[PDB]
Amino acid sequence: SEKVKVYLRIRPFLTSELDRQEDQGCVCIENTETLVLQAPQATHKFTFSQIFGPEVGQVAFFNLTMKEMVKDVLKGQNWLIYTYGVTNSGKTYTIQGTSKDAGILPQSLALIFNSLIRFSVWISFFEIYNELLYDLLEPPSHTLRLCEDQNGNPYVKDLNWIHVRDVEEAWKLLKVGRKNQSSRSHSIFSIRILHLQKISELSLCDLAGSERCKRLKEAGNINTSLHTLGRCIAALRQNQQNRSKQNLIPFRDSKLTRVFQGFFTGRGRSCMIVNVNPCASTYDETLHAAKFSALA
Amino acid sequence: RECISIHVGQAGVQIGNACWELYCLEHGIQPDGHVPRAVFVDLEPTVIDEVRTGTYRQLFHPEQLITGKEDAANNYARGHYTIGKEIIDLVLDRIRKLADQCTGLQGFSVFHSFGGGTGSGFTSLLMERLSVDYGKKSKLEFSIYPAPQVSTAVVEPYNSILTTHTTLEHSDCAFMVDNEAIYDICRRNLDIERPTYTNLNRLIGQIVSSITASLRFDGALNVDLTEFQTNLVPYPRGHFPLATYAPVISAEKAYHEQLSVAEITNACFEPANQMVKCDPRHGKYMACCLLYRGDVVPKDVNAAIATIKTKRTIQFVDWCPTGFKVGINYEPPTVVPGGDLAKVQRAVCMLSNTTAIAEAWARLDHKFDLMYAKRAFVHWYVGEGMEEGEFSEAREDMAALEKDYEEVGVDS
Amino acid sequence: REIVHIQAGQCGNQIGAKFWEVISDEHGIDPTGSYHGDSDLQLERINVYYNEAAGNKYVPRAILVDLEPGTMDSVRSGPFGQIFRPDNFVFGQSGAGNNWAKGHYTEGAELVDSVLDVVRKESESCDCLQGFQLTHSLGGGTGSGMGTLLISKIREEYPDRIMNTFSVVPSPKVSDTVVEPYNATLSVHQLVENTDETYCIDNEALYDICFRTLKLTTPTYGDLNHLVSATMSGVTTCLRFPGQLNADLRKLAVNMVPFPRLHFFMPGFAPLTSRGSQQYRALTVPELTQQMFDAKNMMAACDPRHGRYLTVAAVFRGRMSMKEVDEQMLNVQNKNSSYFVEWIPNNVKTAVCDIPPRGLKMSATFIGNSTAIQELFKRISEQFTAMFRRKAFLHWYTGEGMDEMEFTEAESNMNDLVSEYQQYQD
Ligand SMILES: CC(=O)O[C@H]1C(=O)[C@@]2(C)[C@H]([C@H](OC(=O)c3ccccc3)[C@]3(O)C[C@H](OC(=O)[C@H](O)[C@@H](NC(=O)c4ccccc4)c4ccccc4)C(C)=C1C3(C)C)[C@]1(OC(C)=O)CO[C@@H]1C[C@@H]2O
Ligand SMILES: Nc1nc2c(ncn2[C@@H]2O[C@H](COP(=O)(O)OP(=O)(O)OP(=O)(O)O)[C@@H](O)[C@H]2O)c(=O)[nH]1
Ligand SMILES: Nc1nc2c(ncn2[C@@H]2O[C@H](COP(=O)(O)OP(=O)(O)O)[C@@H](O)[C@H]2O)c(=O)[nH]1
Ligand SMILES: [Mg+2]
Repeated sequence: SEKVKVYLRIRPFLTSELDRQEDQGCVCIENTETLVLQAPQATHKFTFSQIFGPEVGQVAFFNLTMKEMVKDVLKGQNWLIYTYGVTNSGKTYTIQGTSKDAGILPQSLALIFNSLIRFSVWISFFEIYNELLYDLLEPPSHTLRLCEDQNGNPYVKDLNWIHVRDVEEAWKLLKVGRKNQSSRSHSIFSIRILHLQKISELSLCDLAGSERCKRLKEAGNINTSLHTLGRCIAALRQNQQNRSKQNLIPFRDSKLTRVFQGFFTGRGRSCMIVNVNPCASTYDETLHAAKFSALA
Repeated sequence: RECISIHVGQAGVQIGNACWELYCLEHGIQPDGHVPRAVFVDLEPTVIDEVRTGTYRQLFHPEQLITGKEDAANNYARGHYTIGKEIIDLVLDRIRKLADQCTGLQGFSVFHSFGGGTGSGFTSLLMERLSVDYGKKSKLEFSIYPAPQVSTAVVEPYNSILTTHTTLEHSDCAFMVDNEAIYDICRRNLDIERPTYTNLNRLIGQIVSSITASLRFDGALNVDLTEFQTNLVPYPRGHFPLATYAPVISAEKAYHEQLSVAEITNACFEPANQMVKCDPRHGKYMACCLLYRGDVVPKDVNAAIATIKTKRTIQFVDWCPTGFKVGINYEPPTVVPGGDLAKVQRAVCMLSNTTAIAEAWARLDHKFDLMYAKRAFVHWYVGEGMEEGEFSEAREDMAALEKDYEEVGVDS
Repeated sequence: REIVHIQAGQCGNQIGAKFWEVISDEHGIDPTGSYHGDSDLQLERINVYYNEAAGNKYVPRAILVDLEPGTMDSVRSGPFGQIFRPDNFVFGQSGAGNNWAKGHYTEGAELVDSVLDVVRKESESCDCLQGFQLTHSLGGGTGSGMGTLLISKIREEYPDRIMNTFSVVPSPKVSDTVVEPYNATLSVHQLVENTDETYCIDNEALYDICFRTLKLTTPTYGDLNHLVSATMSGVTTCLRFPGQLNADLRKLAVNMVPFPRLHFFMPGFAPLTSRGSQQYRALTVPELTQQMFDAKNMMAACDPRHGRYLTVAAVFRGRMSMKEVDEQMLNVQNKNSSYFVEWIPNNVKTAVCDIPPRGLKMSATFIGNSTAIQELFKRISEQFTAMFRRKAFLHWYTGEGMDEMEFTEAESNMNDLVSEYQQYQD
């Protein structure tokens, strides 16, 4: 199979960034594969699959991997998209996008409906808080359990089932879900394309950026789920590096990893997208964001 | 002049209890005396409660005894970010209040261990803040060094690395003593196979009394805390000197207290008596402070040092011509009546910094990296709000010190 | 540092009855009396398990949960059954049938509601709550079944606090219940996903210890539970008293589990001698380690010699020097390095308390996490599948309320745990 492919996204040069402090050339762009770090001095080399921004917008970023991803999912393949970023990194612009410039989500929806007898689109949206998941497919007012199928992979039980006939319906789904959202929590948006005369799942993951700052053990708990996920990627990275490895995957460690296990244990391509700021002061932020993806 | 001590951690309180006992005892002050210029902080109520019900119970005040009746643990992360940043506000207030009462304090005397949770995390943020508010003060710490083999915790080196990574920039001089070496001295010289924790602490207290208490007293050649770091630390990084004593003879088996200055001093240049596991394998002496307390003749000291200088066996640093700080006091080394120390009329306190510390760091760092390689109990730190980045940055900083020390000496 | 004890199931209640009969002597508390302790040190730590109220009547925080009224009734009519408050008596006169699904999905589910209320009431006492203690058997309706739902809600309510569970492992040679493996597989599933600390106590190993190391002709159930209770006190209670190196549940767990896969611990006891001829007073220091790290001293059926010592927590209780303790432990790790894990510098976390179990001079409690414990799971796994493939008494679970796939859910998890262990063993 393919390796977890990590793409780095550099927020387009914002006024607020340069106004905050001397952005200058903290993050340098030396080819699309690697990035040079000159953080005002700190030296580091960032190796990724493909780097986008600050020149490259969202559309160009989507057209690259996501455009193909949608087509693959429509075929019946399983695909998972990972979106990470801390405060002001510009995650909202990259994932959701703006009003004029649609992000990956709205643009993906356009391609989903473009493929359009057995064609049922099931979209679910749930967020995780304190190791407990809550179905955002609707509700403002309020146990969810992962059971494992004969296939081996676990499924989320008690999830809502809504059909998405129009693109605007899918958009409205997220809007409502986002309203009842718990810097806190991980929400997953799953778009299933069920085509019949076939199961495919396209899931988006909004990951919280981690915190060492001052409910019990909220930051530490979510920080753990962040590290467990990373360890899982690392295990696979070295697994594909060598001919074979024991590969003890920490899926059981966190509730999120078990949902992810369905895709991660099965056949499917993974897309790791980390969006950071090119600012110098945000070096500590970007550093932790880069450490999540890992070095080669 | 005055120096407020900050004893932190179970071992810190235990050592402080023995240290303060000798302090008041050698001053002829009863348990029901004067006002102690020190504070005790920990995360286990039982540790502090022991002092509130033990010896010198009414010698201390409840204001200088913080009780964290929540959790203690043995991990840096917990005792720093989770519950560590809980009582830090109150603790900082207490020391600042005392600093306002004192008359021109020189600095603070830190007392803790590199291992544990409270003695690692708390100290790290405590000194961090203290160096921000009182940066124009002398930062002298007595960090108890974990044994090379005899570790008390599985995550012992997992905490020490982090402690010596952050406090390294917020410290001036860290006097390190090896716990395992204490057993060595007690077995080789004292010839005792029953060294209780109190005995280990009493030996260190004997040193502290000669480093602060007696040194702060009027002598023939006074030495301030400022003079200490000015000669002990030739670099900005917080160097770790060794605490070596001279009269380590027993008060029962051996009886030859009538040792000349040339003998007692020569006893502080042997691995059998160094109070640390940093054997003189390749440790070049860059700075050596010799504090003599008791009946000491100026010329005898000068002759003793010269004798060692021309010995050639003890190699010094190339850029270090005369790295010997002389200190001569008058009051003899006071010893506990019911102890194991012979009690002499003169004592020598050898405080030297060499390249031998590199070997110690190399071992501790290696032990940490081996555990970090397999992740280990890292999950017990992550849940406390600590990220992998912190551990890695600590490892990198430690590696810098490993190279740094080997760059100080070794090469000419 | 307050801790609350909860007993689930018939076996759990029986073991607890013994625990609160031994710990009472540890603190010197009369059945319906006050502090009659010899010394005064015991009074300075009574708030750990006992709760203040009347003053003279020190009540122990031990909630009794069982679907069998007869079990709780016999305890409440015992020599130490009157010390329990009616509030802690969470009885449920329902189907006490030996079935996991029964004590979890049907009868257990409805009784849990009341348990949750009582546990909350006891958790909001004073000082600071450390964790919870649970005693249950992996082969009972309320034991394995209710014990599961109990810990599930407990960890969900207070995930900040620890969970010290005592799991009674079914005897490999001769089990008690026929549906024991079925219940055990289901209990271990939630155990590894809820509790953080769990000790393995074997039924047959208990007999062996009292037969070979001790001179007991007929090891009655009360006698068996006595030994276990006298061991657990040296873990929790003993780590609450002042000593050379004071430890605690956090200090233990955070220095015993290298991975968040629960990791079961195997208990043991060094001073395991008879009152007669074995009174040799051979308890200087080497004898303690000699018996502590003994294959026939393990409270579990599995021997650590066949596996590797991942982490060992040695808690000593008595006046002894740090030199004789730590130095002896080093010798053990160096001599038995073949199975002491080479990826860890020190695997033995030492702890020395200054308080023996009353009528004793020197004592040391053994708690070791070894990969050899996988043989235990392998045994249950083999027993399970053997009857699972034929669906022996599966109908008993489906009759109450259980998923056909639920059976595999627990099996796959238990099997995956064995894998994790073995990977690190080699
Ligand atoms: C005259 C004398 O010294 O008698 C000893 C004695 O003969 C021996 C054999 C005791 C005895 O223990 C047993 O025979 C035993 C019976 C059932 C299950 C397990 C053990 C003793 O009964 C047990 C008793 O233990 C205690 O007092 C501890 O405090 C212990 N207490 C209990 O278990 C307990 C028993 C009844 C009621 C309440 C508490 C303890 C241990 C750990 C943590 C907390 C408490 C002791 C020293 C003795 C007797 C009385 C004969 C031994 O056991 C213990 C736990 O100490 C068995 O091997 C040891 C060695 C002892 O020397
Ligand atoms: N010399 C000496 N060493 C001690 C003493 N007490 C403990 N130590 C050593 O210091 C380390 C123990 O630290 P702990 O007691 O576990 O922990 P702590 O540093 O007090 O803080 P916590 O982990 O949060 O309890 C071990 O390496 C012991 O060998 C003592 O009284 N004297
Ligand atoms: N050590 C020990 N085991 C017990 C006791 N009572 C039952 N057991 C064990 O527990 C298992 C039976 O479960 P049981 O306790 O009857 O379940 P429940 O009562 O329905 O929850 C068997 O393996 C027994 O050996 C006891 O008092 N002590
Ligand atoms: Mg402590």
